[PDB]
Amino acid sequence: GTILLDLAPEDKEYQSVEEEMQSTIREHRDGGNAGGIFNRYNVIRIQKVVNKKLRERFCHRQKEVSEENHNHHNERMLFHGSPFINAIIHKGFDERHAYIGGMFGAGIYFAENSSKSNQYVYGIGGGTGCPTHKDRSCYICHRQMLFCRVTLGKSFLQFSTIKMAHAPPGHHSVIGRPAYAEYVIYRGEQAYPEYLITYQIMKPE
Ligand SMILES: Cc1cccc2c(=O)[nH]c(-c3ccc(CN4CCC(N(C)C)CC4)cc3)cc12
Ligand SMILES: [Zn+2]
Repeated sequence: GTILLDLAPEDKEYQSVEEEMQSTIREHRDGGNAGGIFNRYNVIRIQKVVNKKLRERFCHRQKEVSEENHNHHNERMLFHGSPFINAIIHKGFDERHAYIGGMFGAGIYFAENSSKSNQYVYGIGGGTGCPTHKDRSCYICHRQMLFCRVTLGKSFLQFSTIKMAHAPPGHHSVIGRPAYAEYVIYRGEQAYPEYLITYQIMKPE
């Protein structure tokens, strides 16, 4: 069982999570075709995810990664947008659902920028938009994304669009660069869905 703990907007933990969410919005070449047209979000609530078994898989895998990377797990807080968010908070990240069409191959993707993860809340290319109004730029429906603990360990920095089924020897993750940085992991137990964020994209005035 998963427990969702509501963080209060007065909490420094909440202020930190939203600040990171708001401050990392940037412009995309698709002119917001996938995620929608916005300059800001409207944060409805932020919740801490608590699952005893998913923390066991994650903490077990950190120990393994640090032994292979000189007592350093190189953990980063990264965004994740998925049409599978409900299955992640209950059963965890699963590499059997890796993004086949990814630039850096069949792995699990994470963004530094909330704007990039927002383009995947409804699927690849914004899917067919929100389930109610079939709108990729819907300002009514409450969207969701995760702010995750990601054990990167030894990252392999990639620049070319080279499809990899697994990380290169000695490495635990792949960082791809050219408009923004993409973080790829090949093991589901290398991310923990720390925060579940419920928000809306805002129609500019
Ligand atoms: C590219 C990228 C960069 C940075 C951040 C992100 C991010 O937040 N999410 C994703 C993302 C998430 C979920 C899905 C949907 N899956 C794909 C696999 C699929 N197959 C096996 C049938 C089933 C639906 C596709 C992409 C990509 C991404
Ligand atoms: Zn809608």
